[PDB]
Amino acid sequence: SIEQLSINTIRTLSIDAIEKANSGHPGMPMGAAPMAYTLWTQFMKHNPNNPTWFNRDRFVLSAGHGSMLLYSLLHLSGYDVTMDDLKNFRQWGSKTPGHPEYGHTAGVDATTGPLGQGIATAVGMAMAERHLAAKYNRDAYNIVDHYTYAICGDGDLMEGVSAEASSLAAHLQLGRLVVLYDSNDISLDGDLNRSFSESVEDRYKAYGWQVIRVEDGNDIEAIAKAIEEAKADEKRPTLIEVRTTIGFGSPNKSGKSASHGSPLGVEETKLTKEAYAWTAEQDFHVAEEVYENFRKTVQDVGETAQAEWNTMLGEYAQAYPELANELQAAMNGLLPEGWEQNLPTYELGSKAATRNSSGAVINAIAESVPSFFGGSADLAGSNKTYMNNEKDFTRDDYSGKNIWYGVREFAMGAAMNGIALHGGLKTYGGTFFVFSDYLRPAIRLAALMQLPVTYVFTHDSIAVGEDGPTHEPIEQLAALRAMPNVSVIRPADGNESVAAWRLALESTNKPTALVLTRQDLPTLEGAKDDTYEKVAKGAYVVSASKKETADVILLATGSEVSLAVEAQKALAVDGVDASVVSMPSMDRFEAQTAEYKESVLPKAVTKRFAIEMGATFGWHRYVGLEGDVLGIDTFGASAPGEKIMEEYGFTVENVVRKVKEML
Amino acid sequence: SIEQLSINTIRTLSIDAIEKANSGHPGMPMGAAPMAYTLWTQFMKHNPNNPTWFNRDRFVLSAGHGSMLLYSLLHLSGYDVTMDDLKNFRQWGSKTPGHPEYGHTAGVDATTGPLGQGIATAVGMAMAERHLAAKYNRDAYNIVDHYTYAICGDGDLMEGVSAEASSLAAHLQLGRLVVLYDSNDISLDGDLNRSFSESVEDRYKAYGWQVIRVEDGNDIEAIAKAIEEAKADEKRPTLIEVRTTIGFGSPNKSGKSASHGSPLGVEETKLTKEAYAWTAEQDFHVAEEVYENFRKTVQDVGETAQAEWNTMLGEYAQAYPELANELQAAMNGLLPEGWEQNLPTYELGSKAATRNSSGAVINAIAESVPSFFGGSADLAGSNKTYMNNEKDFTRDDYSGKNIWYGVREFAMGAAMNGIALHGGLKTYGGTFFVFSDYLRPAIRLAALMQLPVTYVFTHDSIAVGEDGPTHEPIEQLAALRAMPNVSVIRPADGNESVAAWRLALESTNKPTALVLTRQDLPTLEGAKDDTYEKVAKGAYVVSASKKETADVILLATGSEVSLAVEAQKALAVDGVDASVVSMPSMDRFEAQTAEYKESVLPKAVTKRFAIEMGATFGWHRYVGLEGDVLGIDTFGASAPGEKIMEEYGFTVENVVRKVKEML
Ligand SMILES: [Cl-]
Ligand SMILES: [Mg+2]
Ligand SMILES: [Mg+2]
Repeated sequence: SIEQLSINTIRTLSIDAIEKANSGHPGMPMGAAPMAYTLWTQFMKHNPNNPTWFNRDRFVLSAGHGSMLLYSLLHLSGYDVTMDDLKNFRQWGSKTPGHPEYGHTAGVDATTGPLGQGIATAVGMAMAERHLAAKYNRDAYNIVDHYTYAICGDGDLMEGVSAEASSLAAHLQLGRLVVLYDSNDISLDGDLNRSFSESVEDRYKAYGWQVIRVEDGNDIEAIAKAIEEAKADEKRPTLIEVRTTIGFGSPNKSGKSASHGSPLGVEETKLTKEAYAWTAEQDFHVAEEVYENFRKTVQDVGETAQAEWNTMLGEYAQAYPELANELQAAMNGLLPEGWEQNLPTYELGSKAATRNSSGAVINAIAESVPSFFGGSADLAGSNKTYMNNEKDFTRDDYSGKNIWYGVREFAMGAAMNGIALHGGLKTYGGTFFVFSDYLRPAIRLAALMQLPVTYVFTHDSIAVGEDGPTHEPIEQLAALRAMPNVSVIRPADGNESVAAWRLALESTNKPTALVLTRQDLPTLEGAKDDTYEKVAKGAYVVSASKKETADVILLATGSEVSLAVEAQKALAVDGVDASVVSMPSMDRFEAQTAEYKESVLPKAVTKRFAIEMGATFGWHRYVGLEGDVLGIDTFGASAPGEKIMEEYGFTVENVVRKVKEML
Repeated sequence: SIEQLSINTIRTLSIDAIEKANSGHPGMPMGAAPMAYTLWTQFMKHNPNNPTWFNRDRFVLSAGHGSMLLYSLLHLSGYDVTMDDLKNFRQWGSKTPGHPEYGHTAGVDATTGPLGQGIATAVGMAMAERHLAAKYNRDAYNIVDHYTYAICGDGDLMEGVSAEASSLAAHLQLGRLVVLYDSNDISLDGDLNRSFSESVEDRYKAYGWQVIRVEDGNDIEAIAKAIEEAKADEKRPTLIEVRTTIGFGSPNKSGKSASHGSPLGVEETKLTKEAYAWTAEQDFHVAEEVYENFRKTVQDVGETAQAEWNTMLGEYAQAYPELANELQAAMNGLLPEGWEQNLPTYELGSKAATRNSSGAVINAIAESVPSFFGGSADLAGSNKTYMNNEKDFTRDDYSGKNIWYGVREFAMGAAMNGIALHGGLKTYGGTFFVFSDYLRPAIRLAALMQLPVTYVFTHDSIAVGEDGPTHEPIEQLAALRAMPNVSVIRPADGNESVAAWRLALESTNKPTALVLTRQDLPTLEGAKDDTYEKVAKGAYVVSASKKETADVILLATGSEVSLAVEAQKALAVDGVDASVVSMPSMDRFEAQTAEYKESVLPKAVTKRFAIEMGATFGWHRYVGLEGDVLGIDTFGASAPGEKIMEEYGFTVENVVRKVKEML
């Protein structure tokens, strides 16, 4: 009956916070408060005074809309989420935003809301945990050893991304992933049965998960049994279908979707509190006995767990000083001193496809940077992402560094977020640039969360050639350039692409999309010296005009810079004096100083011509009303890459003509 | 037998076309030839001489890299794909591009290539078939009565979109969808089991599909029985797992991912032709009897079938003339005369949220345009997409026009494509604008295929308020505006709204995204008269500068136009004379004459200020180097919408101030 009291406090806090905000989702906090309370207080190892503890159990509220459930538990458990925080649910500047936000609220492990992704993120977190354990754990010292938990709803399990991530998690046999499914026959919009009649249990057994059913979500002893069972089966990831009733306790709107997405309201709140034998007559009431219960079951237990872990760690250090030092540095995102010495250089006269350049870099990194971990969505041979002297990450060897994601772009993107969130690893994921659209929503969460993951997007243009328009990117550059807090770098040759990789690996608070070619690019002279400082500025002058004042500026990126440089000679002959600007990254250029920008794009020179095999959208920021751009505003074609390029106008002859045309 | 010879003509035609192109995917045509031959030859009714026949069985090559298999079949059975076309596989301008392209090659029902989507598009075609039968069907007369077939591979079933579509196809008990699964233990990059170990069969049963397995994929007999078996169970969809060996016949690369996506090579194709007992010495050899075998099994069968169907149609028109007439108009994409007569109007001084505005138009269209069919990804309540005077589309009533997609944005997008492809129906689908990201690859295929589907994207800005940054679009406008052949319309009020919908329904060759507000917008004096004509222009002067040439032009779209027109009056008080341009749609504006454009945005007026709650990316096309934009280049926040709007600078006083600063 104290557990019951605690459960009803969670319920009642949630409801009251939502009444006060006059916004929010009360229904599932009420249905799910029991299973959540049981997991949080009886199974999870976590320290409310140190939410950042490396070996804490991880937790993901995949069903984001139920955020008050998480906020309640955090507050009641002694995390730094106060009563005044709860009373500011969904308000400007809150620590209690409408959906959970990693980095903004103490104890929130991931940002959820977009449905399905929380589960896939958790799958990434569980990958990181076994990978780190294999790398770092030794005799006695189970230094990395924890579980990964999530709570989801019906929506989550309809989304393809959760389907992909579950297939994957089963294949890697991630036995410490445990997902609690709030199964209540209601969706965002009405009865589940309006969209949904599949057998979740049977699908998950088919993947290869353990599934365990709980008939009565209000039965704590049963949920507790299922989790015990979940945790003893280290072989399979486990799903626990917990049968609950949405808005439990609301007489009028319990059974209904009406209870899902808006405050139950003053009269119905009173009635609900009745139904709970909730006598407390002030809102936001929590009994001393309830705090005490959480202090006993969560705070004291996590405290002790953490203290022992720290003692183990100190012993681990003496017994394995260099190993423990490496781990320390990895947990802190520090790259080893001098790691970049390893990297390729491309000599004047060489030719390299930037996907190949990227592969050579990836191999030099795997050798010099112990925290590197990544793979491809089933395109390893085409993306060049494979670490040739590293093992595969598998159910049989969690220490392998090469991940085989299969044809699961979206789950890949979301797992990468989970890998980064965990800490202790630098990750990357490869697919064809044209398929970046498949994982777009995960990129956006990586941007929101400030996660420094790296995407290896190859086959970046119509130069892809025979595969045709469904495989040729056109608008993909603009679609990422417009997104807040993503860096997009499209290197113009081998050396720019080594600098690009350094910038991606060095990132701490934003994802980096590397945009790479299928086809060979000529090593540029203007790029060879101080490439890193050049690429770091985002745009620099790769080939100066003759006078301090150019007749025209050619701007180009990636594979079009070489083109721009030939055009430049061709124009010199005809008495036109061009400078060439290489712009491997618009976002980095934009962050530079008014004085630096002005030194690369002189305001008095209005004659500017951008060249890029992609949408023209975005280029007028640089070329203005009086400049022009050679880009591509239609889809591509199926033909040898160089034939499309010629037909689409990417030839010196055409650039010279279009340029002479506008001055 | 003549079957085996016909089957190996498919094989060799495919091999040699790839040899000659020196590019392509030999592996699957080799392994899948038997199964595809059996389906095409012994089950599908289709008339090579009329690929457009409304009641043919539809076919989707979801595993699009296997295009030579489809092209071989089309040629051999007498569709307008000639031998020379085959000899120009993957060549510039040819009718045989590397992945199938709808509208480019006779008898290709859908564009495929991006994996997984083919299946989800098939699901939509099957949804159209059934809906259309229930609407238009009658006694004796089976006007709409056909099947939907696809062929997919391992990759397709790892993709989340095929999971979502399959779940939904099961829910709807689309009994006339049969997917042939080329199951060969080889994915794109190596052994299937490096990434994949799930039970596909058990998963599909779990959803509610029928799974028939064919143990030996060379057994025409066994495959044929499976298909019969699929066609008497009109209760659920069927998945037939056909076990094949990729690159069957190849000695050094059969069974290996090596046969997947490169030409066999000149001497390895020698050995393979050896293994088929293929003796011909010229390259693209088709023996006379093979042609005839196809003429008997496909052409003759197809013509008789179409003739019989044509007569039944004759009887139908005599027996239900007004109905028959309706069907005819639908199949020809014709909107009824005066359909737009009951279209809502908003009087000066009124208010309307464009999602409600849109809701009103949707209901008015369901009344007056009988080919309408659409729904929401579980957000009918919030998107306002529901037709309140229409029934729901269900396994028990396909006459229902209201579709319930569930939480499956991607599958809904691809299904809509399948619906538009079928013919007979005008579709739309709704979700939060922030989640357009989820169905992006399907929007791209819609743009590619020139399908006039309509997206209802509501909740378009940080005005969404409390739900927070994961739910507040920023970059979604730019991301769509950059893509070729998509129209994007962001109505500035209720009237601009109604016009947008008309332009959308009137579309015939491009998807239209409607970008709609959760919050009320004030009806605009300048938009009130000739709304349709103004919006059709893309951008127009919504309230004039007092004077010949303005001091400044204010550009705005959607919910920002009113802020702009208010800025314009505060600016007037202060001595600055501004005109206000509403741009509901940048793409429509760009298509206007140079002279129309000059009238809205005179090249003389260089002081131009853009205002929009979304990335600033792209605006410089209009405001140039000398102008400015007030937009949002960070993520949003969790707070009342009003409050986020003020904090992010969207107030009269801040607009007036930033304009003065650029004067
Ligand atoms: Cl749900
Ligand atoms: Mg639910
Ligand atoms: Mg395969």
